[PDB]
Amino acid sequence: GLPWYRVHTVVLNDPGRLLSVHLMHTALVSGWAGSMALYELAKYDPSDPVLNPMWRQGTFVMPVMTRIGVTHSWSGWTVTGEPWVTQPGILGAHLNFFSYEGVILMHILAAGLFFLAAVWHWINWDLDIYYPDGSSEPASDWPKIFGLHLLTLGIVCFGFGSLHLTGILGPGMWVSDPYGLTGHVQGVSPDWRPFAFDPYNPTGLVTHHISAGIALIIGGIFHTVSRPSERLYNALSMGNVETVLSSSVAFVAAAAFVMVGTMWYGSATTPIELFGPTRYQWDSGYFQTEIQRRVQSGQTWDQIPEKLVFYDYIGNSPAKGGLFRTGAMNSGDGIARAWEGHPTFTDSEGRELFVRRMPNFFETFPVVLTDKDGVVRADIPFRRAESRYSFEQKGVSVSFEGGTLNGQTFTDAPSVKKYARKAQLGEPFEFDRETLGSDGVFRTSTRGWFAFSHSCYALLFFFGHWWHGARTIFKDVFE
Amino acid sequence: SIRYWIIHTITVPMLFLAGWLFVSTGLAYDVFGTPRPNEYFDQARQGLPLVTDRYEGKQQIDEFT
Amino acid sequence: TPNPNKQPVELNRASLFIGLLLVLVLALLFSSYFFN
Amino acid sequence: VNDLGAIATALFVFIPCVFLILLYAQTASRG
Amino acid sequence: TITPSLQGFFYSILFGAIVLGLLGGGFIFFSQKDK
Amino acid sequence: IYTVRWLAVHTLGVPLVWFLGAIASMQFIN
Amino acid sequence: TSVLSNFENEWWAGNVRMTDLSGMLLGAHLCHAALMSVVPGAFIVQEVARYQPGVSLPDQGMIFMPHLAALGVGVGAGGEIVDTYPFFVIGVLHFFIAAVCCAAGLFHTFRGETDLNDAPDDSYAAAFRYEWDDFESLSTIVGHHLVFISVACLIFAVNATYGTGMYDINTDTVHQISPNLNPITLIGYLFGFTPDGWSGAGMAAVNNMEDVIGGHFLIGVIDLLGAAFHILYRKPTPLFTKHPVFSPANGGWSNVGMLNSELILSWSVASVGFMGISSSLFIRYCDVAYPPVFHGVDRTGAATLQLILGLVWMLGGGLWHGLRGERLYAA
Amino acid sequence: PKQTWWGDVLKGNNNSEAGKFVPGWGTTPVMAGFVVMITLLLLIMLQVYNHTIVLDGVDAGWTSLGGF
Amino acid sequence: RGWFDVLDDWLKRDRFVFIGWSGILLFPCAFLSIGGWFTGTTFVTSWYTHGLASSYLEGANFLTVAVSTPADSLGHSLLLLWGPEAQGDFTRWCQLGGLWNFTTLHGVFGLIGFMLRQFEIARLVGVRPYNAVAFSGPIAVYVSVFLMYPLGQSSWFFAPSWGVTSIFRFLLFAQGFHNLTLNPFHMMGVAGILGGALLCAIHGATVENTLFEDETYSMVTANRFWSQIFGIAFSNKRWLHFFMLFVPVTGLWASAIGLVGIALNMRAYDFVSQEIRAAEDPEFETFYTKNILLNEGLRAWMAPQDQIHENFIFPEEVLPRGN
Ligand code: CL7
Ligand SMILES: CCCCCCCCCCCCCCCC(=O)OC[C@H](COP(=O)(O)OC[C@@H](O)CO)OC(=O)CCCCCCCCCCCCCCC
Ligand SMILES: CC1=C(/C=C/C(C)=C/C=C/C(C)=C/C=C/C=C(C)/C=C/C=C(C)/C=C/C2=C[C@H](C)[C@H](O)CC2(C)C)C(C)(C)C[C@@H](O)C1
Ligand SMILES: CC1=CCCC(C)(C)[C@H]1/C=C/C(C)=C/C=C/C(C)=C/C=C/C=C(C)/C=C/C=C(C)/C=C/C1=C(C)CCCC1(C)C
Ligand SMILES: CC1=CCCC(C)(C)[C@H]1/C=C/C(C)=C/C=C/C(C)=C/C=C/C=C(C)/C=C/C=C(C)/C=C\C1=C(C)CCCC1(C)C
Repeated sequence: GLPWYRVHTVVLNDPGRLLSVHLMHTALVSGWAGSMALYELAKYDPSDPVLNPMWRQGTFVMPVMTRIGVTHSWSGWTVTGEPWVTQPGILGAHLNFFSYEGVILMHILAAGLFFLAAVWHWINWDLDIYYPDGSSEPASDWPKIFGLHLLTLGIVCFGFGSLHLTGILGPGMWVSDPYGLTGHVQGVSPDWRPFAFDPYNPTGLVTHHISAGIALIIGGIFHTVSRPSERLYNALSMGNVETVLSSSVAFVAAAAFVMVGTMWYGSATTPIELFGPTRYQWDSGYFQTEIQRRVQSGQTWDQIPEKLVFYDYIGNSPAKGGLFRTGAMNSGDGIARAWEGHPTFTDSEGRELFVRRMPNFFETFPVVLTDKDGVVRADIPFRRAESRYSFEQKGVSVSFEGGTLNGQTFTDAPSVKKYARKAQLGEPFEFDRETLGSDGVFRTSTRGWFAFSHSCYALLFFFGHWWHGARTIFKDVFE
Repeated sequence: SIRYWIIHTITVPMLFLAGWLFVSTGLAYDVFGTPRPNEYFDQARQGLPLVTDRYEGKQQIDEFT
Repeated sequence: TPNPNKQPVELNRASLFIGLLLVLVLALLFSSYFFN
Repeated sequence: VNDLGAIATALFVFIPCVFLILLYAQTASRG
Repeated sequence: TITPSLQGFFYSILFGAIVLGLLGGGFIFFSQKDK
Repeated sequence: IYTVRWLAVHTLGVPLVWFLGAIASMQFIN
Repeated sequence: TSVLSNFENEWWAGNVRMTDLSGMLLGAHLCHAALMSVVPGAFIVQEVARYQPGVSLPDQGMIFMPHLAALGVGVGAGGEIVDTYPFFVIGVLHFFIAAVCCAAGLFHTFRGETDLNDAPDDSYAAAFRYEWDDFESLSTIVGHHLVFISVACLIFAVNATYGTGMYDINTDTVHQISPNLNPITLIGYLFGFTPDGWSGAGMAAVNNMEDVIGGHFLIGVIDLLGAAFHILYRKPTPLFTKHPVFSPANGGWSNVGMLNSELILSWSVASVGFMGISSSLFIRYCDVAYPPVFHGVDRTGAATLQLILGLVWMLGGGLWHGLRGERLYAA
Repeated sequence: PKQTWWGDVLKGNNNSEAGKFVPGWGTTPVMAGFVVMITLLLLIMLQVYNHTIVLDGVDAGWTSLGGF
Repeated sequence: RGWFDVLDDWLKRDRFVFIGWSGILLFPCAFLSIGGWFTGTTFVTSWYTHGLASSYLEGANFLTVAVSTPADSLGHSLLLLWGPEAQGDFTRWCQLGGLWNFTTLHGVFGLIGFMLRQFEIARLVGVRPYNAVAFSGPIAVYVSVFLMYPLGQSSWFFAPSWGVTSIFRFLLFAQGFHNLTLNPFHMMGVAGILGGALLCAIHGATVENTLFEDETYSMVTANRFWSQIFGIAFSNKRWLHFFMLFVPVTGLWASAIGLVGIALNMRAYDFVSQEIRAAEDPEFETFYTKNILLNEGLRAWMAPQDQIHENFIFPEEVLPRGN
């Protein structure tokens, strides 16, 4: 019999059963989509959209749903911070139906339907269509089938770009401010000026899916008509489906790599309101720069919008997690409840010094309060050591602007040390671990999980591409 | 055999000397920006010339130069 | 109408032992992290 | 430790094992 | 409007075209020579 | 006489010899 | 079909099938002109639709309005667009021209006779018989087309001088500018001999409308004379015949002066690419003809676009078709 | 070999021209150009994403979200 | 016979070496990568990016020359010779570290060309291209270490600088900051490599010691010997050699997945229960905890000088010690 790693070749020569297993795989994928979304809904906390967004909560598919329109729930709550109003009133206002549960229901229904179709095609494996006019051997023409599929996908891409994304006949897409404060699902208008190639401006996406959509339609039509060339036909062995497998696997690996690049570096497709902040916004001091400029712009400290300060916590970085630290981030440092306010430190002489923030790399950092001029003023010496620049020997008070500890001044050395460590961890915050038994060690957001999993997938699928290209080119030998 | 010996004798030492003089005449330091042994620091310029900006790196080195 | 393309699946004893060794060794290696 | 750690380890041990044993048994029954 | 970086990219296309052309020309010309 | 092998041999040897001379020169630098 | 390279009858090359079919070729050119004339009118109407009065043209991203405003259309003193209707009129008239051209192209592709060599023996249409070998036939074509281009250039100049003039950059408004007709001064620009000294960009360092309008008068007169020359003579001369050409048709220079369809196409394509490069220089430097009140100051992008097009036509198309024609001179 | 209705509809697309190719190179030259074209396009995008190329007025960063 | 067939036959013609189509990608790229490394070690210094003397002109040794990585401020800029950084100035291109990018990118394309070359050669001879599939492992390692890792980090500055002592610095840096030795995928990689060496050694010895007194060796004697000495033995030759192929490649792929994981700081840095239990009482001490302490020390003592761009200033008081 066949070796355990070749069992599925029994559908290589059978177009009907090959289609059947593809349909079964599609049924599985749609069923997983539905079930995963259902689970995420069943473990969600809509109360807090600010200090407990979906990315803090270990959601995986909810941000992908929310990216292109789905925001509310039949139970009422929206993710944008307002109970959903049934603004729908008419046909073309299915928006009240396509909430999270509507999408789940449709996906489960598709799973069932595809499973039934797969069973049917498995049983009726010998339909006449698979066979040519006068030869018992089933034989399909892959180039024209590719043309048909490409034309279908081009139509759907053009429709997605022009109707759904523009908001003409669809919800539009998620857009936001440069600091993840206001998040709308609004339509976008396409522009062919060069700034549509900016990856962070959403106007490109529409402009892409329109133009590229048309490009596929033409590309479909050509392949639906044009025949291959003897040269290419013999070189690539277009009569053998294995070549299609090889090329598709390579394409999918490339797609995975590009997606990982966008997810890790951020783009208009991945907004920080949904997937959380990147690891470079912490490195470049993006939010700290913005806040410091805003306060410096005359606004008082308590008037700083709490999302903008939550983004400045280092526990939000996707580069502070672990491979086997499982679960949502709130299983880690715990769930946030309140921002203690911006702290400032002073020494005996009254000089204003600052704590150096821990970079992404270090799992632990040495707490060092330094003069703004670059001279170290005080510190916390190693676990038990005798010092000359120390916390107590020099004495340090801390005063908090805004937040829960407003106007307060802790000069108790343990308190100053605790808040020094908090300050080197970004912004001090009120974290609860009693609810979840959180472990205090961080975890990565949704963005990190995406990047890791699909970088691994792309790396493996490249080897798959090489193996299947080898078995295509060397077909006469591999038998 | 014999013929190529003339060419290689005429040429190879010339190339060797070409490299030799390229180093000895100090041309390499200019070509590659490699500091002269006295150029690492001035008599007190013991600070390190590290680039801090991506966009204007060459000009910043020109300042460090 | 029967499908010609049906073929059985074979796995001899030696292959079973190799597979079980692979599985058990991987489980032993990764359990210390799964328990975290 | 993780309450699911033991479950994950058990399922990892078991599923490939039962798969392999099933393949070997339905091989050996056949001549 | 053209920026220095874009002009550099255009010069890159020029140089890359030249390199590829010289390589391909050498290969095809030498192949044609000793037919 | 410009065989591909001639090209290869020269493309290797020329810079090789130049760099050997340069390194020798560096060895006599104080 | 009058070619045997390797792939004459391939659908993606199918235009070569009209190499000798005079009627179909005429129809194809007319339809193409219909495209070329549809675009300007359509985009002018689209531009005028979104035009805003307060903001200036360079900040609105209009790529056809500036060229119209440069001619005093709908602008007043100070170089601000006052009325937008004449732009709309220009767009509509281009629509009319495009419709007429498309009607002609449809006629000649389907109703008209495919090959004018099959015309009914002096039926007003045998007078239009041409052959890609006989020189005399194509000479009258070149002459008449020169007539049309010359009349266009003269009309432009006459409008500028007498009727409603153009938007003169220095005088700051639309004026009937008095032309400069110092022929040595004008033809000096062709070698860079501008009055302020030699300049790198020939013909592009003009600093006054008078120079350009005088140059247009000169060009119109020259082209009219050349039109008379070609219409009235039609005979090969020792300039075309017996001139040196280097080609592998006969390895090394030869004085044959060969003639062929691909060769004529190649010379035309090279000419177009050259005009593209010249216009590139013009829009890069000459801001008399491109008042930055309209086209903006920074104009490197448009000049680069022109440069790329000129290189594609002059080098790519010109070389490809010239080589094919020289190889086809092995008949 | 059931002669279904849908099979009648789709058999022409399935295998009417199965195994047919035009001799020689055919459209392969034209394909070449297309590939090169996209090889520029993608390349440009990469550099634009990489900040190697800086298009005028196109700040490839989070600041470009201004306007939403 | 068009120009293309002439070119193809010319490429496939027998010479001292085989060029093939792959050669057009392999030979220029490989040669440029090697030349870039040699130039970077011989003449270009890293005095401006890392503040080091990593060239022969500086007076370095063969074990201390290195084509050091670009500066940290450049992020992941491709550092083209004509880019916004170099702007066509060769000297600034060298000082900024562009030779690292030159060498690494041309190395990537050389490796791709080599894999294609093995595909082509196996196609000509007419045998299964298991060699290309075997070589797929080294490409995975290379792409994971020199491209994916610095791309997941802040800059190219964190990539392995082409050298010997620079690579040693990379190993120690990885242990200090990612605790790589505790990563299970690196453990599978180590097992794969050591098992590959073991297989090579014992296979060679067995074939030498079961030689017939004239394939060419007593498979029966070898099988019985290993069965009665070790317990298990290969009774199939094809399985034996496919296993020899399979083990080291699998080790390399597992290590590749481990390296891509740590590129995102998705590292197995600690065991939570051990950290908790150590927090509860200070007497509890195990080897893992002391490894953690060593990591703290290496981080603290290496960061001020390794990542010089960050201007880290840690006094003597904050530096961990065994008091
Ligand atoms: C791992 C590298 C790789 C990739 C990614 C890959 N293949 Mg193969 N591959 C095939 C399809 C295929 C598809 C449709 C596909 C992309 O969608 C891929 N492949 C991709 C079949 C045509 C053919 C036989 C298939 C075949 O026989 O499959 C039998 C496999 C069985 C019983 C279980 C294997 C155990 C896995 C641990 C499953 C774990 C669950 C799963 C991971 C959940 C995640 C889903 C998703 C995210 C991955 C084939 C082969 C084969 C191999 C080998 C070595 C591979 N591959 C390798 C790859 C055959 O010998 C063999 C071959 O051709 O020898 C003749
Ligand atoms: C979605 C649900 C998924 C559920 C899980 C599915 C699991 C599928 C099965 C996975 C395991 C398969 C094992 C097959 C095991 C098996 O039968 O192997 C032997 C088999 C023999 O191939 P043949 O073609 O000669 O014969 C095939 C038949 O014997 C069996 O089909 O070869 C391979 O499988 C090649 C790969 C070997 C891989 C193992 C090599 C290393 C072994 C030692 C490693 C561990 C010790 C390390 C010590 C440090
Ligand atoms: C025939 C021949 C060949 C070809 C030779 C070539 C390339 C010949 C080139 C012929 C050219 C380029 C002729 C073009 C001449 C251009 C002229 C005469 C332009 C005149 C423009 C004038 C007078 C306009 C001037 C103004 C007018 C304008 C409106 C602006 O206000 C500026 C201002 C005022 C300067 C070969 C290659 C086949 C072989 C050769 O040996 C001989
Ligand atoms: C071998 C060994 C072991 C036993 C003892 C023994 C002493 C014999 C020892 C040998 C030691 C010795 C002396 C080895 C000498 C080695 C050397 C330096 C070999 C070097 C050859 C130099 C080469 C290729 C350089 C090629 C340079 C190239 C392309 C330049 C590429 C370029 C770059 C880098 C920048 C852009 C411009 C350009 C031109 C594209
Ligand atoms: C049948 C019927 C007909 C008429 C309509 C009707 C709706 C009634 C219909 C019913 C439909 C229903 C209820 C369909 C349900 C479908 C479902 C739940 C399908 C299953 C989805 C689950 C999937 C894929 C499994 C994923 C598991 C994987 C990857 C294996 C291992 C995993 C991987 C490799 C990643 C890490 C995690 C883990 C677990 C190690």
